[PDB]
Amino acid sequence: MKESVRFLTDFGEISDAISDLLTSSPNFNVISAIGPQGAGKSTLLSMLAGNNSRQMYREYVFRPVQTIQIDIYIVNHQIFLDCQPMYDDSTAMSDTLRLTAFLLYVSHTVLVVSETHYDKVIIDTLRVAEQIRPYLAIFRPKLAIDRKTNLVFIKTKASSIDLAPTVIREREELLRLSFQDSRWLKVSQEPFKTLIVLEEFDEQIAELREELQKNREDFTVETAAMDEKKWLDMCREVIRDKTLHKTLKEYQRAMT
Amino acid sequence: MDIAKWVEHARTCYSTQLDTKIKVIGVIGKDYPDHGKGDNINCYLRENVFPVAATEDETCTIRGHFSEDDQILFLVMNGVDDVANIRKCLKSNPKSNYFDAMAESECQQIRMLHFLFISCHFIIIFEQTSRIDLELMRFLKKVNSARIQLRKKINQRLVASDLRDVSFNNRILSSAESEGRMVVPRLLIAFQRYEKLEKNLDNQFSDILKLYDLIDCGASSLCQLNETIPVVHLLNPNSFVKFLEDNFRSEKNEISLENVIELMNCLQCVLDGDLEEKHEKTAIQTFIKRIQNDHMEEARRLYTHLMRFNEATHYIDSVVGVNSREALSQLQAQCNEMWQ
Repeated sequence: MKESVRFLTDFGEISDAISDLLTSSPNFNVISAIGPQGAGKSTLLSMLAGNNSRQMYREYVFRPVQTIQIDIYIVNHQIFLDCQPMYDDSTAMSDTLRLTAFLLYVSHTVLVVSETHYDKVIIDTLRVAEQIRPYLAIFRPKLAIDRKTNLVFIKTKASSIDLAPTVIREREELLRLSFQDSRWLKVSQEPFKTLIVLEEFDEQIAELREELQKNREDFTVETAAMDEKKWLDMCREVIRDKTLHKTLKEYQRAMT
Repeated sequence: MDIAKWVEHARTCYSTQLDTKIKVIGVIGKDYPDHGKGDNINCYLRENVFPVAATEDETCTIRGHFSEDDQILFLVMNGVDDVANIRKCLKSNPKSNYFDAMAESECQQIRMLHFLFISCHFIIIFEQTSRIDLELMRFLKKVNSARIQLRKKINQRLVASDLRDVSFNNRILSSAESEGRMVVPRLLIAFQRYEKLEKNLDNQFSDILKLYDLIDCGASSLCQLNETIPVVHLLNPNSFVKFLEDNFRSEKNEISLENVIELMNCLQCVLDGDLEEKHEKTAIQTFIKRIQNDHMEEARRLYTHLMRFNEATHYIDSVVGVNSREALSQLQAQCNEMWQ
């Protein structure tokens, strides 16, 4: 692909144009990115896709220019999902939650990009969205049930004090406490690898891109049972699952 | 100092100046590295009164300090966003869950904000994110909802404490406006980094305040804004001290310091939840409890004995996140009863 293309069509259905974009290989890695509007999430995810710092703005793969939307892009067998920013009242929160829950289920790791880490509102969204779950029992190959999605928090456009090692560990602790009891979300327990701070530099994204492939857990019970092309059929069965739909209705009901 | 402890000994620390007219000013902000909530206020007093970060024993408390040279009782709230509170919630009990652990701190934030918005002449919000925090505005709409629900019981407590006929300032308030409060506070906002800029956030600040029914709702309002005098200020890392005195000097002091001491003692019931009904869950807690009750009903439907109990367990193992150990073991008992 030359650039990013829309992963969804109207009403949150998956576009039929991306299915021919996938391969019959089980050696794929899916990495999503979520966060508020002005965090630069699309510009940052573009350089784990392969963009250089000197490239022009028109050459960025994720150029952010229909209520919900997700942008898909694939280099090699690396699948990058760029979600629309988080931000009305019930529907603004219900939509954000609907896209976050979907991306925690179909991603190996999700990048949480913000300028507010540690931000309790972000953790609140992440911890309730994880309870929005489908029941894909009849899916074959059978899928992993105890599998945890990795989360990497990234603090963009941060000052020099946000780069203080004492400040990173202080907030990293709060992030490991925020998911110590999580069942399907995980966060690393290595210092300086759960909250990454950037002052807004290519030798960090190259190291981070090498690191996003280690703590990925397979979606299936058996190794290499799902190719990327069948990974999308899991996505289609997630948005249609009725157990997930009922849970989202009871979220919106509790918010009103 | 904690206001619960400030009251006990305030009548003796200022035994002389009990008749001095003062103001009560609330402060809302968050702690940041090398900058605490009250760093702008303690700089206004030229004395660092509040710390750069709340300690564990200062979490979820309204920190009171009375400057007798300016005749102002400043009230800074240590809320749920402090590092010491998020730490103290998520390790106070390892046998709990994230949602219930922060629910209790989220309730006390609601009571403390309820405490401030019924007893403060002004309330200043400090923001650094460059955007108005919309979850503070959901807190303030839950606070105004809880205030509406308990304003009747709090008003009779101001009647018992002899404070209902004690004037807070010039303004006369209807019984609907005054019920449960002593004041409708004037709300101010200070951003931390051009005249049309601050004017653009005033209209912004106003409209979001109306979207949550916090202003221009009559007796149902939680606060109000000034008519002519600026409500929004922009700081730089002093134009700020003049922005407060314009607001403070627009209101001659009226309430005695003594009746403020007894006001903070009277409204302790709000901080202790003495007037609320038992077992009130947060919106998130009710969402968790209702879908977990649904998961239990669907798992029982899956049972309707060996094969029937392996699909009810594997379904709850797939969908239930919190209290997963208790949910699975409590269903082993519901299928044991169905085996009869």
